[PDB]
Amino acid sequence: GNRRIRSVGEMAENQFRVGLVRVERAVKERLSLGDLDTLMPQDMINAKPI
DNA sequence: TGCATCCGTGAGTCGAGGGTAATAAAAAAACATCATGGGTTGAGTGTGGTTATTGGGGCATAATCGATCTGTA
Repeated sequence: GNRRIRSVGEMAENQFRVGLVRVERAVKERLSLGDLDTLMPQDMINAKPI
């Protein structure tokens, strides 16, 4: 009753959360220092960490 | 003296894949350096050339058979 079964979906979602934390670490500065009008969301995100 | 605190320890052969990745700026000048290309050394490998021959065949100069008409009891 005190032990829990963690299956593949759970660790997959945990790793995805880590990837999104990595993304936010750069988006926090990208929004603060970047352009306000011509900035498209595509060019300011990075798919390598996830 | 009692307290927390830190520091080593803890098997053995074996196999199969075996490597993955958060990010970043451009100019200019200045200099170093290798890369190729063309030209002297030079270093070969290449190729004919005269002169030492030693078996072989040869012509001389000798030699040992093979066949028939004149001399002796």
